[PDB]
Order: sequence, then structure tokens, then C-alpha cells
Amino acid sequence: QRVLVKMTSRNAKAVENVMTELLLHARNEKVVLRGPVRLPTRTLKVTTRKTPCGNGTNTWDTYELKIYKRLVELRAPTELVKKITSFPIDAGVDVAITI
Amino acid sequence: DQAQVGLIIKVLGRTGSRGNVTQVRVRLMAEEGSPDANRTIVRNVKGPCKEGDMLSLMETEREARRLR
Amino acid sequence: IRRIGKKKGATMKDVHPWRWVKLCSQHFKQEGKLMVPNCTEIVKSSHGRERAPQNPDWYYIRCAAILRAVYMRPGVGYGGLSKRFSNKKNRGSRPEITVRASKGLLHWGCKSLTKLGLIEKCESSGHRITKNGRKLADAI
Amino acid sequence: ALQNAVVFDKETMDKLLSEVPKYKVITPSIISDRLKISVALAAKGLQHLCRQKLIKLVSCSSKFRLYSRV
Amino acid sequence: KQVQTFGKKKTAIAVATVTKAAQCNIRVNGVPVSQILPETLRAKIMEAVNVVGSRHFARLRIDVTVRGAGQVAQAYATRQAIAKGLVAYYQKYKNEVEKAALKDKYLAYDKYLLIADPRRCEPKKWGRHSARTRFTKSYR
Amino acid sequence: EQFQHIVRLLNTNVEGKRKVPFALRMVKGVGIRFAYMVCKKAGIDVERRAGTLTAEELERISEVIADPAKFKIPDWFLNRQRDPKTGKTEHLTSAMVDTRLREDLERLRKNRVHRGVRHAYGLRVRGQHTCTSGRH
Amino acid sequence: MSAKAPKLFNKWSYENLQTTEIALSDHISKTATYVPHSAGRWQKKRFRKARIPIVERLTNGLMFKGRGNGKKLQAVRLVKHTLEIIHLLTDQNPLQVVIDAVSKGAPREDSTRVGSGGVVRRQAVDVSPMRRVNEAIYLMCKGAREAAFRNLKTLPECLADEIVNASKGSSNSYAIKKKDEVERVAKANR
RNA sequence: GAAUUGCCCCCUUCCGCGGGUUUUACCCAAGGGGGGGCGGUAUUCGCUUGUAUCCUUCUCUGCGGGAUUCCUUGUUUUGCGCAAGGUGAGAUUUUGGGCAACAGCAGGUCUGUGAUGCUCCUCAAUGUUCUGGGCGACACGCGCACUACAAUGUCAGUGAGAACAAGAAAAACGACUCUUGUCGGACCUACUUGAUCAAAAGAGUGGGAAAACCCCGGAAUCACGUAGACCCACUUGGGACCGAGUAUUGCAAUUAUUGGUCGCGCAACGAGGAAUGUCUCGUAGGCGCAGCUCAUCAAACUGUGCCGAUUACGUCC
Repeated sequence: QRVLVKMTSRNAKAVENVMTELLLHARNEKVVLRGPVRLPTRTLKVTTRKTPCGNGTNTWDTYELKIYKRLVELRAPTELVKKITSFPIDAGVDVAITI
Repeated sequence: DQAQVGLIIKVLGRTGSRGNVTQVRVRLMAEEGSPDANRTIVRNVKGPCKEGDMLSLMETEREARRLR
Repeated sequence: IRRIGKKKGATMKDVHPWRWVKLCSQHFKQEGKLMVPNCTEIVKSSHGRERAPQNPDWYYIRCAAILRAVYMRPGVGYGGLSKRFSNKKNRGSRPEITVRASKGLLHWGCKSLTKLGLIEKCESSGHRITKNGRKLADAI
Repeated sequence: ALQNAVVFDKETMDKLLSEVPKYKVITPSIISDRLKISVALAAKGLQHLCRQKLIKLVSCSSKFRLYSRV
Repeated sequence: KQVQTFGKKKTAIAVATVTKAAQCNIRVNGVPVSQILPETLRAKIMEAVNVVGSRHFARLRIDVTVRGAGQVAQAYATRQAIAKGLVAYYQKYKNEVEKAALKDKYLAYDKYLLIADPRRCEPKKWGRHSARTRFTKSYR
Repeated sequence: EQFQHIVRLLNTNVEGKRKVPFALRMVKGVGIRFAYMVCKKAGIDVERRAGTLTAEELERISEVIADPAKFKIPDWFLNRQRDPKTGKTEHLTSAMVDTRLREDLERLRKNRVHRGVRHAYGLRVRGQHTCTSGRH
Repeated sequence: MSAKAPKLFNKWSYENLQTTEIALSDHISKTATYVPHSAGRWQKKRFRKARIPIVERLTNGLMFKGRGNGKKLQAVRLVKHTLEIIHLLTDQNPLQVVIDAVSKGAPREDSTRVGSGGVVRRQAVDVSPMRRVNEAIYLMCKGAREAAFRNLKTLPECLADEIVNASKGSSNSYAIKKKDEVERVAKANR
């Protein structure tokens, strides 16, 4: 492995606060940053009939979720990673998968 | 076979009973100013029409409504 | 390596290797004449004889895209499952022959399982398609 | 009797090598119009006239083949 | 000296490259352009070279990589990629004069050079068997 | 010289079709049997039916249909394998297609097993549905 | 060059080419492309579908029905053989034939309905140029399809037969009958 | 480093002479001379064939750019606008969706719900019953609705070879071994073997929690200068029914569950009456794949892609 921080979320304008600002700490602030960035957004798509009984003209609804995914890289910091990560914990339903 | 032509100088109306046909206004070109004198006539035509197109007539002395 | 994708690579470039594979026999042409890998028939098993054009492909292709082996190869098999029981239609392919072919090509063709191709027999029989056939007459 | 035939025969190969190479357009089909032989063995038949150059070719084709006079 | 370009048609994107060898000739994929088995498609891909002279404007060496649609669409993609390349190479390594000339001959012809083509395909919808067919049922 | 017209291969008339396997279909007999022409001692294809009992002789073919366990021995290729009144059989007929069949029918009829009940009434005996098709 | 000005069907020449009728001169195009396969978008506006080369109005006009149909590429390949037949038959360039066989393939007068009263009454009504073109294409192609169903065995041939028997004025073709009957109706509904 | 080891030159110009020339001018054949291209800092080829260096055209994605403008001075009333052309990636609701007022129907649903009023039933129950067996949209002269496959020679049918698509799908279930509070396996798929002899099956190993594995996603339609078979016949067109053998799924496949090869085809059906369905451009039609349901089985439904037209762009009958 290397140090790979991934960020996943259910909406945009959530990810951007975490990534695109508040990984500031590793950016130009103290140490090197190699920044790759963002990945295929996936769609989770659940088609569902609209009538609670059997009648009608056979209408439907389609519902959707969006996933959002991000990814950034650091070249062996030796427990500066503690600092860098911990400052943004922010926004409900953003999760942070550090490797 | 005798095939007389003529030019579509303008259009008049689109007049049919389902839009099937259309009226148009013809300048004969077999007009010689003397034993053919027609000036401008009108005929019924069929399918899409546009000014400056030419059409083919094997008959003349029939107007596009008559008295019938 | 250059196998399949050199000069032509239609029928012309397969006929010459088949011709080669005969003559000096160096390759198994195992019993089982009865075997249908592309299906659908109510008629005799293969008209042009299945074994005859089958052999070249399973070194050619395998050294073109390199380490395409066993179940990879069935993908360029064909079929519709044309007669079905007033059902629609599918793809299908029967895989087995590829394995016994690649064994009967392991005398000349495949260098190893791990890497593939010798000095390329068909880089040679390929290069005489510009030049010579085995005959020329009226409609070639 | 035989609307179309399988036969190798006298009159087959006779009529072939006289009437056929004279014709301006030659197809395997039109020999079957003479109520004589198929459009099957016709094809192959023509190919050994064309070898001996009684007739000439116009297109290399598959199923669609034709020939002309030499 | 190089340039790169892309032609496109439907989903299929085809990339391309132009480099100078001025006694050498054009291929697509690995197969050379004279050998590309459907006759009609073969014709089409040549019309980027027959329009705009011969080897007079283009004895350069060109190779393309087509990805992502079936045979027909691959053809049209190719044409665009070739022609784009020719143009672009002229712009960079030569004057604006002779460049503009090439353009006039393309656009004249029925190719219409920048035929990028916005048509794709519109979606299946819930009340239909795809995009304006609906369903059939009795007693309307 | 002389062409075919109404040959026999069972004392049963057989068209002189100009490819060999397709004539034999009449004898029942179907395409993915015949292609044993290799082992049948006339290896011919692309050859008329009319050339019989010459040096592409008739009883060659005929014998290989009678006993196919000496011209090569695979099953999965035989009408009846593992008979349920004898140990094993090969079976390639007529004449016994309308006898052997009929006997299976009769057997089931007797002891009244379900397959045999349904077939006396002429109803479908496999999976099958009725009440919309088949309608006579 | 021998490329830049030359445009040929596969060797057949557009260089000296005429339409015998002034009526359908501008509604029968002049081909100037190699092969009869092209994009679309000529049905995107009311008149643009007669600025398209005539060999495509043949190719596309021969594909109808499902059966397993291979559509475009298929059609082209048959047209090729057809033209070849024509050339050695009448000893004339193919393209010229076609561009005449069109013109005579379709009536100049027609019969339609002004009637009412629960019954019809029909007058004689002339036919615009655009019609005559399209009608001719149609009926020739139809004659082929029918003729080739189980009669002959030939795969192009009866195509060529319609075209040739059209251009000369013969009643052996499909189209020329159609024309005759339609005018023997129209002109006598007056 | 490895491999093939070969192409089954061109342009421009001047002069001469013999023909064709009406003297002449003009023109064709043949030949010679001069000028200019040119093998350019390049024979060609490796998604396992490896060293070094550099880049972001093609990919991915969040937030943003991107036209009733311009002209025809046409048409129109100066107005609202309209038609043709131009500009352009795109030209008029740019294209396809989702959303959608007021007033209602005694439409459907008490078989969606710890959504329910009043009633019925309650210990030999109309409850519970994951209990054993049967029945269920399944049982068979017959009518009707929707679907799929055909009557073949416009790929048309059994055989062969070539190229080639994108949305999408998979991960946790108290048992197990780990220490002191947690690893692995129950889901996909590759390769290899089985295969010194059918399919279907069997077995061992490895990867992937998904833009890493499967995957360079080798779809089918399709293409063929493949000298392929076939030949107009209910035929090798179509299969419906029907018998035998075998393996897998599952606690249980008998009323055949699903595959997979032999026989049955001599069972229908040869373009279809009255009548009738919905469609205007990447559309109609043809063709295939995935998701859905879920031990097992899709001619259905939902979604994505490929091949891709004819006619009209009008009226009120």
C-alpha cells in the first residue's frame, strides 16, 4: 500500500468541503501533495410500480441515488497523517476510508 | 407520347376534403399568344408542391373546379 | 510475434497453415469425428470437415492477443441456438476442443503455456501470400 | 418426367458446349429455364467451360456469379 | 513531427496519429488499408484521401485506434480521424494558405468535414417498447 | 448411364436425391446419424444417389446400420440405449419403430402408471398445458 | 491525380450524363460520390429528399420487410451485380438507363376523391414531379420482389429486367402496366 | 532483445522527323537533350519483451461557458411575429423525461402496513399450524386477449473463417480460530486440470468489496476473390407431438423442472376474409446483452447498445 485517503458521500457540496479545502494541511502547507482526484459517479436506480393495487394504466416511478467518490494520495508522511485527516470530520454521510 | 409541361407561377390554396390534394396556378408554355391563349389557368395537383417546379399535362381546357 | 494481423488474414492466411499442418504430420488429429462445437444442425456433422480449418486459429489468435487460452477462445466461436422450441435465441459455444487442439499444437506453435510462439511459422507462410499459392488456375 | 435433373448425359454436355457460350448473358439460373438440369450442377458445369475458355467471367462472387461470352 | 486528432460517430471514438515517413503508407489498427474485408466500408475510408488529391498531399504515415461501436460506425469514425489529421498537420507545419485549400475540397464534397454528428439514440420509456411504439390492447 | 428412380434400402422406396445422407432420412434415419459415411465404406459426399451396387455398393451402408458395434462402438448415438426388458440394444429401424414404440405404450397401459393413463385418452403426457392449445 | 476529379460508381462514369425529361430534371439528382452509402437527415425538412443521389434512392428503396434482413450493406452488394447485368445486356452505361427508366415508370395523372353521399365520385387530378419520381422507384422495386419469390432462381437478375423493360417502354415490366391502368382510370373518370 | 526479410520510380519542358495538314499555322507516333522531385533527422512488426525519459489529444468528474442573435431592409402595421438563407457542436418548446390548477367519480384497493369503524369467529377455531398429502393463476370438445416461431433463395439454410457493442450486477447471515475483544469461508469469475478420447458434469489453485479481478468485456445483426454444400420442393423450409439414456439444482423434481445427443418430422403452415392496433428521425422495423423474480426455470417486464429506412410535414371529411 501507500497512504490513500478515499472519501465517499451521498451528495456533492459535501465532498468538496473535505477534499478541495480542508486537506489544506498536507497541500502546500507543510509537505508534498500528489493529488489525483475523482472517479466514476455511480447511479443506483430502483424502478417501482406506482399503483398499490392492480388497477390503472400501468404507471411506474423510477427512483435514483447518486454515489460520489474521491481519492487522493500522500507519499509516506510518518504520522503527520494524524493531523491532516482529523481536522475535517465534517458533514453527515461523508465517510473516510484511509488505507 | 405527347406530354405538355408548364410552370408553377404561384400557389392559390390548399383545398381538398382531407388535405389530399392542393390547388395551384399554372403558366402554360404551349401558349403561342394566338390559337393557344390561356395566360394563367388553374389545375388540381396531388402530392407536395413548391413554386418553380414543373408539371406534366396531357389535358387542358379543364379548370380546377368546373361547374361540376 | 505478428501472428494474425500481418498480411491479409482472411481465408487465405488460414488455408496455407492448414496445408502446412498436413504433409509432414506433426500434430494429433484425434478420434472423435462426431463432435459438434457449433450446434443447431439436423444435417451431417461438418460439411467442410471441422478439424481442417480449426487448428491454425488456436495458435494464431493465442499469439495475437497473447495468453488467450481455453475458455477465452470460445468467445470467437459462434451460434444462435437457431432451432429452439418456439423460444427466442442465445449465443452458446462448446469449449472442449480448444484444449485438445492446444495440446495437438504444442509440438509446433505454442512455445510454452507461460509465453507463446517460436520464430513464428506463420510469419513465414504469411509472407508468401504476396507471392505464391499452392496452385494458380482460372478463378484464383 | 424430369423437370430438373441430376444427370450426366449426352444431351446435357452436348447442348452445354454449343448453345451456352453463344449467349450474351450466362447465369447458372437460365440453363434451368431450359427444363433440363438444376441451377445446382449448372454452376460447377460452367466453371469447366470457363477453365477451357469457352466462356469468360465478369464477377467473382458468392451465390451471385455470372459469366459472359468469351 | 506529429499531431494527433480524433473522429467520432455514435458511441465510437477513434483516435489517430500523423507522423512523417514520406515514402510509407497508412494502416488502421494493424491491418493495412487495402485489405479491409467489406468492400463498401473499404471504399468509404479511401474517400478522405481521394478527395484532396492522392499521395500528392499525403504520403505521410497514419494509424488509428477505433473503440466502441459496430462495423459501419467504425468506418465513418475513421474517415473523420484521417481528414482531421491531414488538416491539423498542415496548420502547424505549413502556411494558412494551402491548409484552407484542402478545407474547401472537403466541405464541397458530401463528407462535410466536421460531421461530428449529434445523433445518438433516445431512451426507452415505461409506457412503451422503446420510444414511440406504446402497447396494443383491444377495444380502443 | 442409367439413373436411379425409386431405389430401395429396406424394401421401401427411396428418392434418388443427389446428395447421399438426405436420401437415407426416409429410412429413419436423420442427418446426425449418417455422417458416419467414413466408417460405412463408401466415404462419398457430393455424389448422386444412383451410384449403388457398383463399387460404392449398397449393402456396405446397410450392414453398418444393422450392427454398429464393429464399425465403431460409441453409444450416445443410438435410438435405444439400456432397454428396460433386455440389457442393452442399439436399435436402428424401421421396421420396428411402430412395433417397439407400441410395446412401451402397451406396457404402461396394463399396470396403469400415470404416463400410460394420460396417453390412452390422447391427452398430452409430458409437462404441457391444455385449454388454449392444442385444439384440433 | 486520377482521384481528385474522378468519381466513379465502381468504374461507371457520371461525366457525360443527361435526363431526357425537363420535368424531372431537378428531382432526379446527379450522383458524384463513389458508393451509395451515406448518413441521413434528408427527412429533416420538407424538400431535401431529392438532393440525394439516385443510386441511394435505389438501394434504400429495395429494402423492405423483416425476414432476417441485413439492410444497408446487403442492398448495395445486389445493386452492384444488377448494374453489371444491364451493362452487358443492352451494351450501354448502366447509370444512363436508370435515369430514364425512372421517368417513364410512373403516371402523369391520377384519380382521387372529392366524392360524398356515402359513395365516391372521382375526378382526374395531375401529379406533381416529386410524386412521379418516388412512385417509379417503388413500383420497379416491387416488381423485382414479386418476380424473385419462387420464380427464376436468380438473386439480382429480375431487378435489371424491370429497369430495362421500363426505359424502352415495354409492357413486360411491372411499372409500365401500373402506369397504363392508372391513366385508363383517371382520364375516363372525367 | 526477438521476428519477417520483401514493393504481384514519377513529373514538367524543348528540339527533330514520318504520317494526319489547305501552302501555312495546328496535331499524333517515335527518339534525343535540358530542368525539378526523391528514398530525406524513417524497411516493418510484438496489450507478457523488456530498459530509461517525458506528456495529457483520446478517459474520468465537480463547478462553469454556449444563440429569434445576424441577414434577406422579403413578409408583417411602426407592432406580436412568420418564411427562406447565413452563423454554428447545436436553429427553434435544441432533443427526451420528471413535475402539474379548479371542480369532481358513490372508479380500484379492507390480498401492502401495529391504517382502520361496525360486525363475524374464538380451545374439537375461520386463530396459530413454516405438520403430512392435494389443489392454486395447471385439471379439458369450445370462444376471446397478449406473446413468440414460421411458411425460406432480398442471410436463405445446417458449414467455415474475419471484425465487433454499453448501461448493469457481486460482500454478510452468533458457527469457526483469533486475543481480549476479532480472522477466514457461505457471492462472482479466471486460469489449470479433468482430456492417452462426447456433451453435460467433476476437481485443485488464484484474483476482485468493483474504473484494479472478470476485462483489451473478442455479442448478434454483419461481412467472404470462402471456386463450400443445397435448388424451388411442404425439400436439406418448419418443427408440434412422441420414446429411450444421462447429469446437475433441492429436505422433497412422479402430473416428464432444468440442461445436454440419438430416433420421431410422411404434425401443422405456401403470405393470409370482414375488421383492427401505434407510429414523423437515430424514428419505424430487424438483432442481441444485462438487470428484475431467485435452490432451480422468462416467449414477460425494466434498462442499455448495434444495424437503420419509406411517406407526409396537411386537413377536418
